[PDB]
Amino acid sequence: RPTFYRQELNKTIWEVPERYQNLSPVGSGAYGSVCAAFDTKTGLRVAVKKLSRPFQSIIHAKRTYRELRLLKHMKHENVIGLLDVFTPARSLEEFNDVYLVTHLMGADLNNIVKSQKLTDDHVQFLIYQILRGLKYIHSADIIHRDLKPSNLAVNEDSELKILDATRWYRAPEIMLNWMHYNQTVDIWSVGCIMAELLTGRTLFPGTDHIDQLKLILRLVGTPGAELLKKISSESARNYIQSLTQMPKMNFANVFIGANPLAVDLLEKMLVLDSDKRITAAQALAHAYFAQYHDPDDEPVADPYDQSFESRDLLIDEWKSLTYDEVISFVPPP
Ligand SMILES: COc1cc(SC)ccc1C(=O)N1CCC(Cc2ccccc2)CC1
Repeated sequence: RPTFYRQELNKTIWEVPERYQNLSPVGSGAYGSVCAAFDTKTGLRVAVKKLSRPFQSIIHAKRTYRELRLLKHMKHENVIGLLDVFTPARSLEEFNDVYLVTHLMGADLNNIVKSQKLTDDHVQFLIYQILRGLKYIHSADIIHRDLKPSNLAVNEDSELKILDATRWYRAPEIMLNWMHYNQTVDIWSVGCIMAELLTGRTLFPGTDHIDQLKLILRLVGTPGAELLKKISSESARNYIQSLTQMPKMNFANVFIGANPLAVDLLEKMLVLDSDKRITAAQALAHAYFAQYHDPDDEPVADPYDQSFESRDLLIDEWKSLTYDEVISFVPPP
Protein backbone atom coordinates (compact mmCIF):
# COMPACT_ATOMS: atom_id res chain seq x y z
CA ARG A 1 0.00 0.00 0.00
CA PRO A 2 1.59 3.20 -1.21
CA THR A 3 2.01 6.36 0.80
CA PHE A 4 -0.93 8.74 0.24
CA TYR A 5 -0.93 12.48 0.61
CA ARG A 6 -3.76 15.01 0.86
CA GLN A 7 -4.17 18.17 -1.19
CA GLU A 8 -7.03 20.64 -1.63
CA LEU A 9 -8.00 21.64 -5.17
CA ASN A 10 -11.07 23.78 -5.96
CA LYS A 11 -12.29 23.14 -2.40
CA THR A 12 -12.18 19.37 -2.95
CA ILE A 13 -10.00 17.15 -0.76
CA TRP A 14 -7.88 14.69 -2.73
CA GLU A 15 -6.03 11.80 -1.12
CA VAL A 16 -3.86 10.13 -3.71
CA PRO A 17 -0.80 7.89 -3.79
CA GLU A 18 2.48 9.76 -3.85
CA ARG A 19 2.93 8.23 -7.28
CA TYR A 20 0.66 10.99 -8.66
CA GLN A 21 2.25 14.41 -8.46
CA ASN A 22 1.54 17.99 -9.58
CA LEU A 23 -2.25 17.71 -9.27
CA SER A 24 -4.09 20.50 -11.08
CA PRO A 25 -7.80 20.71 -11.94
CA VAL A 26 -8.80 20.17 -15.51
CA GLY A 27 -12.01 20.41 -17.51
CA SER A 28 -13.54 23.22 -15.43
CA GLY A 29 -15.81 20.69 -13.78
CA ALA A 30 -17.48 19.50 -17.00
CA TYR A 31 -16.19 15.97 -16.36
CA GLY A 32 -16.68 15.95 -12.62
CA SER A 33 -13.88 16.27 -10.09
CA VAL A 34 -10.91 15.67 -12.38
CA CYS A 35 -7.28 16.70 -12.00
CA ALA A 36 -4.39 16.33 -14.34
CA ALA A 37 -1.38 14.75 -12.68
CA PHE A 38 2.15 13.54 -13.41
CA ASP A 39 2.47 9.79 -13.00
CA THR A 40 5.94 9.33 -11.52
CA LYS A 41 5.75 5.62 -12.26
CA THR A 42 5.45 6.12 -16.01
CA GLY A 43 6.48 9.70 -16.72
CA LEU A 44 3.06 10.18 -18.34
CA ARG A 45 0.47 12.82 -17.69
CA VAL A 46 -2.77 11.34 -16.42
CA ALA A 47 -6.25 12.44 -15.48
CA VAL A 48 -7.42 11.45 -12.02
CA LYS A 49 -11.14 11.52 -11.32
CA LYS A 50 -12.54 11.55 -7.78
CA LEU A 51 -15.99 10.02 -7.75
CA SER A 52 -18.70 12.15 -6.13
CA ARG A 53 -20.40 10.69 -3.02
CA PRO A 54 -20.04 7.16 -4.40
CA PHE A 55 -21.97 5.28 -1.66
CA GLN A 56 -24.43 7.92 -0.45
CA SER A 57 -27.44 5.98 -1.77
CA ILE A 58 -28.30 2.83 -3.65
CA ILE A 59 -28.45 4.79 -6.92
CA HIS A 60 -25.03 6.38 -6.38
CA ALA A 61 -23.50 3.09 -5.34
CA LYS A 62 -24.88 1.23 -8.33
CA ARG A 63 -23.72 4.11 -10.53
CA THR A 64 -20.28 3.86 -9.02
CA TYR A 65 -20.21 0.12 -9.72
CA ARG A 66 -21.50 0.72 -13.25
CA GLU A 67 -18.81 3.24 -14.03
CA LEU A 68 -15.98 1.20 -12.53
CA ARG A 69 -17.09 -2.03 -14.30
CA LEU A 70 -17.36 -0.29 -17.63
CA LEU A 71 -14.03 1.49 -17.41
CA LYS A 72 -12.36 -1.71 -16.27
CA HIS A 73 -13.73 -3.51 -19.29
CA MET A 74 -12.75 -0.90 -21.91
CA LYS A 75 -9.28 -1.73 -23.27
CA HIS A 76 -8.85 -0.03 -26.60
CA GLU A 77 -6.70 2.76 -28.00
CA ASN A 78 -9.72 4.85 -28.93
CA VAL A 79 -11.77 4.40 -25.74
CA ILE A 80 -11.15 5.86 -22.31
CA GLY A 81 -10.20 3.03 -19.96
CA LEU A 82 -8.26 2.70 -16.68
CA LEU A 83 -4.57 3.04 -15.93
CA ASP A 84 -5.30 2.75 -12.20
CA VAL A 85 -8.05 2.77 -9.61
CA PHE A 86 -7.43 3.38 -5.95
CA THR A 87 -8.95 4.31 -2.64
CA PRO A 88 -7.18 5.62 0.48
CA ALA A 89 -9.30 3.15 2.46
CA ARG A 90 -7.51 0.17 3.93
CA SER A 91 -10.69 -1.84 4.45
CA LEU A 92 -14.25 -2.26 3.24
CA GLU A 93 -15.63 -0.48 6.34
CA GLU A 94 -13.33 2.53 5.64
CA PHE A 95 -14.14 2.45 1.92
CA ASN A 96 -15.84 5.69 0.93
CA ASP A 97 -13.94 7.27 -2.02
CA VAL A 98 -13.00 5.93 -5.44
CA TYR A 99 -10.40 7.48 -7.70
CA LEU A 100 -9.98 6.58 -11.34
CA VAL A 101 -6.87 7.25 -13.46
CA THR A 102 -6.61 7.38 -17.23
CA HIS A 103 -4.40 8.94 -19.88
CA LEU A 104 -4.76 12.71 -19.96
CA MET A 105 -5.84 13.81 -23.45
CA GLY A 106 -6.44 17.36 -22.25
CA ALA A 107 -9.01 18.66 -24.75
CA ASP A 108 -12.26 17.73 -26.37
CA LEU A 109 -12.79 17.60 -30.11
CA ASN A 110 -14.23 21.11 -30.19
CA ASN A 111 -11.12 22.61 -28.44
CA ILE A 112 -8.92 20.95 -31.00
CA VAL A 113 -11.06 21.74 -34.07
CA LYS A 114 -12.22 25.23 -33.10
CA SER A 115 -15.08 24.96 -35.65
CA GLN A 116 -12.77 25.18 -38.67
CA LYS A 117 -13.03 23.00 -41.71
CA LEU A 118 -10.49 20.24 -41.54
CA THR A 119 -8.72 18.77 -44.53
CA ASP A 120 -10.26 15.61 -45.88
CA ASP A 121 -7.27 13.59 -44.66
CA HIS A 122 -7.70 15.02 -41.14
CA VAL A 123 -11.41 14.16 -41.12
CA GLN A 124 -10.59 10.58 -42.21
CA PHE A 125 -8.19 10.23 -39.30
CA LEU A 126 -10.57 11.58 -36.65
CA ILE A 127 -13.69 9.76 -37.80
CA TYR A 128 -11.73 6.56 -38.35
CA GLN A 129 -10.66 6.63 -34.72
CA ILE A 130 -14.24 7.34 -33.51
CA LEU A 131 -15.51 4.41 -35.57
CA ARG A 132 -12.66 2.15 -34.45
CA GLY A 133 -13.55 2.89 -30.83
CA LEU A 134 -17.28 2.59 -31.50
CA LYS A 135 -16.80 -0.81 -33.12
CA TYR A 136 -15.11 -1.92 -29.91
CA ILE A 137 -17.74 -0.39 -27.63
CA HIS A 138 -20.60 -1.82 -29.72
CA SER A 139 -19.01 -5.29 -29.78
CA ALA A 140 -19.41 -5.25 -25.98
CA ASP A 141 -23.14 -4.76 -26.55
CA ILE A 142 -22.84 -1.22 -25.21
CA ILE A 143 -24.49 1.83 -26.78
CA HIS A 144 -22.92 5.18 -26.02
CA ARG A 145 -26.11 7.18 -26.78
CA ASP A 146 -24.57 10.60 -26.23
CA LEU A 147 -21.62 10.82 -28.60
CA LYS A 148 -20.74 14.45 -29.22
CA PRO A 149 -17.57 16.54 -29.46
CA SER A 150 -17.34 17.11 -25.73
CA ASN A 151 -17.31 13.33 -25.11
CA LEU A 152 -14.34 12.84 -27.39
CA ALA A 153 -11.02 13.23 -25.59
CA VAL A 154 -8.50 14.45 -28.14
CA ASN A 155 -4.91 15.62 -27.84
CA GLU A 156 -3.12 18.14 -30.03
CA ASP A 157 -2.04 15.44 -32.46
CA SER A 158 -5.74 14.55 -32.93
CA GLU A 159 -5.38 11.20 -31.25
CA LEU A 160 -8.86 10.50 -29.97
CA LYS A 161 -10.55 8.47 -27.25
CA ILE A 162 -14.28 8.11 -26.68
CA LEU A 163 -15.31 9.03 -23.15
CA ASP A 164 -18.06 6.85 -21.64
CA ALA A 165 -26.30 22.45 -27.71
CA THR A 166 -26.33 19.09 -26.06
CA ARG A 167 -28.96 17.84 -28.57
CA TRP A 168 -27.33 18.64 -31.92
CA TYR A 169 -25.80 15.13 -32.28
CA ARG A 170 -28.70 12.99 -31.12
CA ALA A 171 -30.38 10.47 -33.39
CA PRO A 172 -33.92 11.36 -34.51
CA GLU A 173 -35.33 8.14 -33.07
CA ILE A 174 -34.17 9.24 -29.64
CA MET A 175 -35.60 12.73 -30.22
CA LEU A 176 -38.90 11.13 -31.28
CA ASN A 177 -38.95 8.83 -28.23
CA TRP A 178 -39.08 5.69 -30.25
CA MET A 179 -39.00 2.88 -27.73
CA HIS A 180 -36.54 0.67 -29.60
CA TYR A 181 -33.20 1.76 -30.90
CA ASN A 182 -30.05 0.03 -31.97
CA GLN A 183 -26.36 0.76 -31.76
CA THR A 184 -26.47 2.90 -34.87
CA VAL A 185 -27.91 5.73 -32.79
CA ASP A 186 -24.22 6.37 -32.23
CA ILE A 187 -23.45 6.24 -35.97
CA TRP A 188 -25.94 9.06 -36.44
CA SER A 189 -23.83 11.13 -34.03
CA VAL A 190 -20.71 10.22 -35.90
CA GLY A 191 -22.28 11.39 -39.16
CA CYS A 192 -23.17 14.71 -37.53
CA ILE A 193 -19.64 15.11 -36.27
CA MET A 194 -18.08 14.17 -39.62
CA ALA A 195 -20.33 16.66 -41.45
CA GLU A 196 -19.26 19.44 -39.07
CA LEU A 197 -15.55 18.63 -39.45
CA LEU A 198 -15.89 18.78 -43.27
CA THR A 199 -17.98 21.95 -43.48
CA GLY A 200 -17.04 23.87 -40.35
CA ARG A 201 -20.74 24.14 -39.50
CA THR A 202 -22.94 22.26 -37.08
CA LEU A 203 -25.12 20.07 -39.25
CA PHE A 204 -28.37 20.31 -37.22
CA PRO A 205 -28.10 23.29 -34.82
CA GLY A 206 -31.72 23.25 -33.74
CA THR A 207 -32.98 26.06 -31.50
CA ASP A 208 -35.10 23.66 -29.45
CA HIS A 209 -36.36 20.08 -29.62
CA ILE A 210 -38.91 20.58 -32.36
CA ASP A 211 -36.62 22.68 -34.49
CA GLN A 212 -33.93 20.01 -34.17
CA LEU A 213 -36.27 17.39 -35.65
CA LYS A 214 -37.35 19.76 -38.39
CA LEU A 215 -33.75 20.42 -39.41
CA ILE A 216 -33.07 16.67 -39.42
CA LEU A 217 -36.08 15.73 -41.46
CA ARG A 218 -35.43 18.47 -44.03
CA LEU A 219 -32.13 16.80 -44.79
CA VAL A 220 -33.07 13.12 -44.49
CA GLY A 221 -36.71 13.34 -45.59
CA THR A 222 -39.84 12.38 -43.75
CA PRO A 223 -40.25 8.65 -43.11
CA GLY A 224 -40.71 6.43 -46.13
CA ALA A 225 -43.44 3.80 -46.27
CA GLU A 226 -41.00 1.06 -45.22
CA LEU A 227 -40.12 2.97 -42.03
CA LEU A 228 -43.69 3.97 -41.27
CA LYS A 229 -44.65 0.30 -41.33
CA LYS A 230 -42.38 -0.32 -38.36
CA ILE A 231 -43.94 2.32 -36.09
CA SER A 232 -46.29 0.54 -33.65
CA SER A 233 -47.99 3.61 -32.17
CA GLU A 234 -50.89 5.05 -34.09
CA SER A 235 -50.43 8.47 -32.47
CA ALA A 236 -46.70 8.45 -33.23
CA ARG A 237 -47.56 7.67 -36.84
CA ASN A 238 -50.26 10.32 -36.73
CA TYR A 239 -47.65 12.63 -35.18
CA ILE A 240 -45.19 11.84 -37.97
CA GLN A 241 -47.93 12.33 -40.59
CA SER A 242 -48.75 15.63 -38.83
CA LEU A 243 -45.33 17.05 -39.77
CA THR A 244 -44.50 18.87 -43.00
CA GLN A 245 -43.63 16.10 -45.45
CA MET A 246 -40.20 16.50 -47.05
CA PRO A 247 -38.26 14.42 -49.57
CA LYS A 248 -34.68 13.51 -48.75
CA MET A 249 -32.01 15.93 -50.01
CA ASN A 250 -29.19 14.62 -52.18
CA PHE A 251 -26.15 14.98 -49.94
CA ALA A 252 -23.98 15.76 -52.97
CA ASN A 253 -25.99 19.02 -53.15
CA VAL A 254 -25.45 19.67 -49.47
CA PHE A 255 -21.76 18.87 -48.93
CA ILE A 256 -20.53 20.77 -51.94
CA GLY A 257 -16.89 20.09 -52.73
CA ALA A 258 -16.45 17.25 -50.23
CA ASN A 259 -14.69 14.08 -51.30
CA PRO A 260 -17.43 12.00 -52.99
CA LEU A 261 -16.54 9.08 -50.73
CA ALA A 262 -17.19 11.21 -47.67
CA VAL A 263 -20.60 12.16 -49.06
CA ASP A 264 -21.37 8.53 -49.71
CA LEU A 265 -20.37 7.61 -46.15
CA LEU A 266 -22.51 10.43 -44.79
CA GLU A 267 -25.45 9.17 -46.83
CA LYS A 268 -25.01 5.73 -45.18
CA MET A 269 -24.66 7.16 -41.65
CA LEU A 270 -27.47 9.71 -41.74
CA VAL A 271 -30.26 7.35 -42.82
CA LEU A 272 -33.47 8.05 -41.01
CA ASP A 273 -34.40 4.39 -40.64
CA SER A 274 -31.87 3.15 -38.11
CA ASP A 275 -32.29 -0.43 -39.38
CA LYS A 276 -30.68 0.77 -42.67
CA ARG A 277 -27.87 2.82 -41.12
CA ILE A 278 -24.30 1.61 -41.58
CA THR A 279 -22.70 0.00 -38.53
CA ALA A 280 -19.30 0.93 -37.14
CA ALA A 281 -17.64 -2.18 -38.55
CA GLN A 282 -19.17 -1.64 -41.96
CA ALA A 283 -18.11 2.03 -41.97
CA LEU A 284 -14.54 1.14 -41.16
CA ALA A 285 -14.48 -0.97 -44.32
CA HIS A 286 -15.82 1.90 -46.43
CA ALA A 287 -13.45 3.14 -49.12
CA TYR A 288 -13.32 6.55 -47.43
CA PHE A 289 -10.97 5.05 -44.87
CA ALA A 290 -8.71 3.12 -47.23
CA GLN A 291 -5.62 4.95 -45.97
CA TYR A 292 -6.31 3.98 -42.34
CA HIS A 293 -8.37 0.78 -42.37
CA ASP A 294 -6.61 -2.36 -41.13
CA PRO A 295 -9.12 -5.18 -40.64
CA ASP A 296 -6.60 -6.97 -38.41
CA ASP A 297 -6.17 -3.99 -36.07
CA GLU A 298 -9.81 -2.99 -35.36
CA PRO A 299 -10.24 -5.17 -32.28
CA VAL A 300 -13.46 -6.09 -30.51
CA ALA A 301 -14.17 -6.32 -26.82
CA ASP A 302 -14.68 -9.35 -24.64
CA PRO A 303 -18.32 -10.08 -23.89
CA TYR A 304 -19.49 -7.66 -21.25
CA ASP A 305 -21.86 -8.90 -18.57
CA GLN A 306 -24.31 -6.11 -17.76
CA SER A 307 -26.76 -8.28 -15.83
CA PHE A 308 -26.10 -6.21 -12.68
CA GLU A 309 -28.25 -3.57 -14.33
CA SER A 310 -31.25 -5.76 -13.67
CA ARG A 311 -30.51 -6.28 -9.96
CA ASP A 312 -31.91 -4.43 -6.97
CA LEU A 313 -29.31 -4.70 -4.22
CA LEU A 314 -28.66 -2.89 -0.96
CA ILE A 315 -26.10 -0.08 -0.58
CA ASP A 316 -23.61 -2.20 1.24
CA GLU A 317 -23.86 -4.85 -1.50
CA TRP A 318 -23.05 -2.39 -4.30
CA LYS A 319 -20.28 -0.96 -2.16
CA SER A 320 -18.79 -4.40 -1.52
CA LEU A 321 -19.04 -5.31 -5.20
CA THR A 322 -17.28 -2.05 -6.04
CA TYR A 323 -14.56 -2.73 -3.47
CA ASP A 324 -14.01 -6.19 -5.04
CA GLU A 325 -13.48 -4.50 -8.42
CA VAL A 326 -11.02 -2.03 -6.92
CA ILE A 327 -9.06 -4.93 -5.36
CA SER A 328 -9.07 -7.07 -8.49
CA PHE A 329 -7.90 -4.29 -10.83
CA VAL A 330 -4.82 -5.25 -12.85
CA PRO A 331 -3.01 -2.33 -14.51
CA PRO A 332 -2.31 -2.49 -18.23
CA PRO A 333 1.24 -3.44 -19.29
C1 LIG B 1 -12.79 15.32 -23.31
O1 LIG B 1 -11.57 15.10 -22.59
C2 LIG B 1 -11.01 16.19 -21.96
C3 LIG B 1 -11.44 17.49 -22.19
C4 LIG B 1 -10.81 18.51 -21.52
S1 LIG B 1 -11.28 20.21 -21.74
C5 LIG B 1 -12.76 20.21 -22.75
C6 LIG B 1 -9.77 18.25 -20.66
C7 LIG B 1 -9.34 16.96 -20.45
C8 LIG B 1 -9.97 15.93 -21.09
C9 LIG B 1 -9.46 14.56 -20.80
O2 LIG B 1 -8.29 14.32 -21.04
N1 LIG B 1 -10.34 13.69 -20.21
C10 LIG B 1 -9.99 12.28 -19.98
C11 LIG B 1 -10.27 11.89 -18.54
C12 LIG B 1 -11.72 12.19 -18.20
C13 LIG B 1 -11.97 11.94 -16.70
C14 LIG B 1 -11.61 10.49 -16.34
C15 LIG B 1 -10.58 10.27 -15.45
C16 LIG B 1 -10.19 8.99 -15.07
C17 LIG B 1 -10.86 7.90 -15.56
C18 LIG B 1 -11.92 8.10 -16.45
C19 LIG B 1 -12.29 9.39 -16.83
C20 LIG B 1 -12.09 13.64 -18.55
C21 LIG B 1 -11.72 14.03 -19.96
